[PDB]
Amino acid sequence: TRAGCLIGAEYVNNSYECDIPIGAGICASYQSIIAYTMSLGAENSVAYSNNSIAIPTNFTISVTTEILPVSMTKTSVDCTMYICG
Amino acid sequence: SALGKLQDVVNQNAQALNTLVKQLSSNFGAISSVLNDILSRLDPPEAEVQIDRLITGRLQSLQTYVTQQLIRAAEIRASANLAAIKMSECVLGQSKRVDFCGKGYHLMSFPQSAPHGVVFLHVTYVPAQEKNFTTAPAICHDGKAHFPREGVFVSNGTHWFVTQRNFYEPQIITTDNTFVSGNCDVVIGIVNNTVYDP
Amino acid sequence: YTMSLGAENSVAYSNNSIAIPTNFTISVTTEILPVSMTKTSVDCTMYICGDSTECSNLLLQYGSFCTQLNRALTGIAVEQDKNTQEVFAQVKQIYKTPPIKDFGGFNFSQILPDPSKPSKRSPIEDLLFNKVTNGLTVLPPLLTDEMIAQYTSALLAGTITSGWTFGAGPALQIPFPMQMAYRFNGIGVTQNVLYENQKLIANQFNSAIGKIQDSLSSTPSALGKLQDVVNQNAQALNTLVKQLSSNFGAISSVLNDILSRLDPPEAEVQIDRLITGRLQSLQTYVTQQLIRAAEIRASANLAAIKMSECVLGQSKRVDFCGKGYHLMSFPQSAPHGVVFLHVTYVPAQEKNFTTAPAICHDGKAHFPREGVFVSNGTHWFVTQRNFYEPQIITTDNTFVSGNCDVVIGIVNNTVYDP
Amino acid sequence: LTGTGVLTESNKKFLPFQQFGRDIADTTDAVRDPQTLEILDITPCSFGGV
Ligand SMILES: *[C@@H]1O[C@H](CO)[C@@H](O[C@@H]2O[C@H](CO)[C@@H](O)[C@H](O)[C@H]2NC(C)=O)[C@H](O)[C@H]1NC(C)=O
Ligand SMILES: *[C@@H]1O[C@H](CO)[C@@H](O[C@@H]2O[C@H](CO)[C@@H](O)[C@H](O)[C@H]2NC(C)=O)[C@H](O)[C@H]1NC(C)=O
Ligand SMILES: *[C@@H]1O[C@H](CO)[C@@H](O[C@@H]2O[C@H](CO)[C@@H](O)[C@H](O)[C@H]2NC(C)=O)[C@H](O)[C@H]1NC(C)=O
Ligand SMILES: *[C@@H]1O[C@H](CO)[C@@H](O[C@@H]2O[C@H](CO)[C@@H](O)[C@H](O)[C@H]2NC(C)=O)[C@H](O)[C@H]1NC(C)=O
Ligand SMILES: *[C@@H]1O[C@H](CO)[C@@H](O[C@@H]2O[C@H](CO)[C@@H](O)[C@H](O)[C@H]2NC(C)=O)[C@H](O)[C@H]1NC(C)=O
Ligand SMILES: *[C@@H]1O[C@H](CO)[C@@H](O[C@@H]2O[C@H](CO)[C@@H](O)[C@H](O)[C@H]2NC(C)=O)[C@H](O)[C@H]1NC(C)=O
Ligand SMILES: *[C@@H]1O[C@H](CO)[C@@H](O[C@@H]2O[C@H](CO)[C@@H](O)[C@H](O)[C@H]2NC(C)=O)[C@H](O)[C@H]1NC(C)=O
Ligand SMILES: *[C@@H]1O[C@H](CO)[C@@H](O[C@@H]2O[C@H](CO)[C@@H](O)[C@H](O)[C@H]2NC(C)=O)[C@H](O)[C@H]1NC(C)=O
Ligand SMILES: *[C@@H]1O[C@H](CO)[C@@H](O[C@@H]2O[C@H](CO)[C@@H](O)[C@H](O)[C@H]2NC(C)=O)[C@H](O)[C@H]1NC(C)=O
Ligand SMILES: *[C@@H]1O[C@H](CO)[C@@H](O)[C@H](O)[C@H]1NC(C)=O
Ligand SMILES: *[C@@H]1O[C@H](CO)[C@@H](O)[C@H](O)[C@H]1NC(C)=O
Ligand SMILES: *[C@@H]1O[C@H](CO)[C@@H](O)[C@H](O)[C@H]1NC(C)=O
Repeated sequence: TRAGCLIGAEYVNNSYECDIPIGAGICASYQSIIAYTMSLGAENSVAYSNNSIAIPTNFTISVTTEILPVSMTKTSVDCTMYICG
Repeated sequence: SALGKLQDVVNQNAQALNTLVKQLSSNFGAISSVLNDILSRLDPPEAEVQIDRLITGRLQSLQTYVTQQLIRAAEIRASANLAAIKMSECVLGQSKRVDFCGKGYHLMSFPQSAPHGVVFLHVTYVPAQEKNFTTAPAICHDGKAHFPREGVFVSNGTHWFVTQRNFYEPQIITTDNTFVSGNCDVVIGIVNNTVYDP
Repeated sequence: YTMSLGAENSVAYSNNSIAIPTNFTISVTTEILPVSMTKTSVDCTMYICGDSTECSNLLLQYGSFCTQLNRALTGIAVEQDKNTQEVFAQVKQIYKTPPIKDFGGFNFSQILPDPSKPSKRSPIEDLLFNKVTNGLTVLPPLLTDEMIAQYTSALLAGTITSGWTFGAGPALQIPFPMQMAYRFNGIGVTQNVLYENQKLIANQFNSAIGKIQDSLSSTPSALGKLQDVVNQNAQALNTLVKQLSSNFGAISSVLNDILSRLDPPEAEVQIDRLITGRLQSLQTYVTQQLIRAAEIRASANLAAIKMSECVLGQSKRVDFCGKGYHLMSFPQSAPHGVVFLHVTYVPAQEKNFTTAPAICHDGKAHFPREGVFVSNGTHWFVTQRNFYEPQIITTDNTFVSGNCDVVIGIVNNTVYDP
Repeated sequence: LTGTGVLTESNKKFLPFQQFGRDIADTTDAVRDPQTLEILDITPCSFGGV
């Protein structure tokens, strides 16, 4: 690999989502451990034309989670007691 | 591992504290890493040298810990400012910013408290079950170019309708849902259809 | 000289005068945002001591300084790939433009990928990539330049062929003139203005993209942000390597010379001096890298927000996605960064008019439904606010509220009943 | 000039008095061999993280 020599992983020709990143586009996964070039996503070709439009006939109400840290643990390490007891 | 973002903060803080504690067991070139041993073994002239080495090492460790804590607290403050902005613009109102309050067209958000963090439940409207249509920029009727007031012109194959853009609801093209602007000779792709006058 | 803050401009304010644009300019502007740094790793023991073993034995007395430095650098290295992922991996489908590039006269050849080039980069991307140029290792980024360009091409294809629909769900195809008519509606301009001026808008857009390419090519200081990031990283690494030539108060800066000239009694203290100096240098470098990485993470978060709100949708936020009324934005991959091409609607060729808050007719006060009342000097019209399109004042483009006795400045006119 | 490295044949044209060669970061990357005057590139031994 461009990130270096890889031992113990068999380089398959398939492309999957990145499980364990190696570097330079190569990822590793356990199916035996395999190495592969990561797949950026399913290929899609939108049917564009100069007079065609796609209008949704239905909808899906989806709820997704976003987790954001707010605060850390408040510590106050006493310098004198730490250094000297 | 859904809550890995808060767990990372907790583990980073715990690991930093553990490293700070374990630095007390390094002698930093002194004869011992325990101050009591140096105090009980040597006279003040040499005990001063050993304690000076220990003080240098421990002060360096404390300064390093405080610097990483300051940088980490800056990151956490940035995250908290982002969370406050998300609270205001996603929970206290409906946001038009794309991908700021979930994936899709934001309807509302709900906050949920979490240990050392916040969890947002982003309710979004996701379009589904799309259908192909033939469309036109304008409708030519009686030498007038008609444009949709709010929606889009769609053809189901034989008839032309006007529907709202985000949900298929075909309606008869009328003078109430369309407006007139100019002639038919300017708009590229204008099609011929009747505009019903109620 | 005392600097000039700008040209003085006394706006012709009066209590009944308005300026309504009669034309417009489609302008494209570039925004450059750094996204990632160079991922560096340090063999701390190798940097301090090299190959000598008793130097590492002395370094063992300092505990876990090297482990903590390596942990910080590893965190920065993972953070760089995370930054790139948040900026560019904003879609899970790789969209492709159709083989026929019939977009109603609009020409995206300077930002679409060039099949002739082996790198599959756009001409603007190719130009951007051409402009930007002891125990220490440099780790390659997880995403290659080709894959970042593939993300960029997927985003471009999605926005060209589907507008903002692919960022909120399934990509819904729409003809590009109608997409830009939707974007015109998004800034308060009626879509007939676009349809009646489609060729002119397309020519203005193409000329603006060409001028963007020429401006980027001919200005060597336009990409100064990415070059500054690269130069800062290179200079920090060079400083770290050059710190090994300092003796830090010892007899020499080479451990081998001290070892071969002195016995362990004083060689130990000289090596300890070298160890503390080099460890201080390494700690300074790592702290500087942490601060720099925080700045780059802020820039990358901003770039991800720009991608989401300017490329995947039309933004109402003023000056967020360029100067003017934002229409759409196009991403372009750059070395260690992203370049946004912001397409904005700039009103031009404004004209003076006499305006009124309301029209008094039949003892009733009429207010515009979505426009503004203007007078060309003799007759009163209602026009949309961002483009001079005078229309006869009727009961369909106006609404009634009360009588004429309350509104200050209401003028008399006839409201035609169709 | 003690150290560890890989010595190869070098095409660098040393001046007739130069015994060592340093790069931008003042690390020795070429030495003139004293016994027979030949230029030997110093390439660092293959280190790296595991
Ligand atoms: C709209 O029509 C186009 C073409 O008529 C459809 O695109 C085809 O979809 C099928 C099945 O997904 C593929 O096998 C073809 O290769 C596609 N053709 C092209 C040119 O892309 C498209 O799926 C239709 N859209 C909907 C919502 O039905
Ligand atoms: C729109 O999609 C919903 C699903 O999200 C459809 O509701 C389903 O309808 C079928 C048959 O009527 C039922 O068997 C399912 O149980 C329904 N699902 C839910 C979640 O209610 C709905 O019919 C669709 N509407 C149209 C017009 O296609
Ligand atoms: C397109 O829509 C029109 C109107 O909704 C359809 O015309 C109707 O077809 C039904 C059954 O075929 C008749 O009972 C109605 O009388 C028709 N209405 C009119 C005004 O003609 C038409 O069939 C649709 N075409 C397609 C291909 O779906
Ligand atoms: C749409 O309608 C217009 C007007 O009814 C059509 O224009 C006429 O086309 C005929 C046939 O080519 C000519 O003989 C007339 O001179 C045209 N009149 C005008 C005013 O242009 C037009 O062809 C129609 N378009 C389509 C696609 O049917
Ligand atoms: C609208 O009218 C005003 C005044 O009638 C114009 O303002 C003048 O602009 C010229 C040119 O810069 C100045 O020399 C004058 O001093 C301005 N007068 C005032 C009172 O400000 C303004 O240019 C007109 N706007 C348009 C678009 O024609
Ligand atoms: C609005 O501005 C555009 C320029 O951006 C004008 O277009 C020019 O018109 C002149 C004369 O008609 C031509 O010689 C130029 O070649 C045109 N330039 C372009 C880029 O098309 C346009 O005429 C202006 N519109 C109004 C109503 O004044
Ligand atoms: C879109 O723009 C490109 C470049 O602006 C056009 O490519 C030029 O085409 C002419 C004639 O074919 C050549 O003489 C130029 O050398 C081309 N320039 C470049 C940079 O390739 C292209 O023709 C335009 N139109 C379309 C439909 O792609
Ligand atoms: C203000 O607008 C009115 C209506 O658009 C103008 O009146 C027209 O003027 C043109 C030529 O000046 C004539 O060909 C039309 O017959 C007039 N129509 C009507 C209904 O009077 C008027 O000239 C404009 N005034 C100014 C100062 O621009
Ligand atoms: C607008 O029209 C109204 C009514 O047509 C005018 O109001 C009248 O003005 C006359 C002359 O000043 C007075 O004698 C009446 O008492 C007014 N009647 C009311 C009900 O106010 C008004 O003056 C006109 N405004 C302008 C600027 O001409
Ligand atoms: C689409 O292009 C065809 C020619 O390829 C043309 O006849 C038709 O009018 C165009 N439609 C629109 C809406 O531009
Ligand atoms: C502007 O002020 C003048 C007095 O100077 C007044 O007569 C006129 O009605 C005012 N117009 C508006 C629209 O307020
Ligand atoms: C030095 O020794 C080498 C070894 O054989 C020999 O080739 C060379 O001629 C000697 N003299 C000089 C001046 O280098």
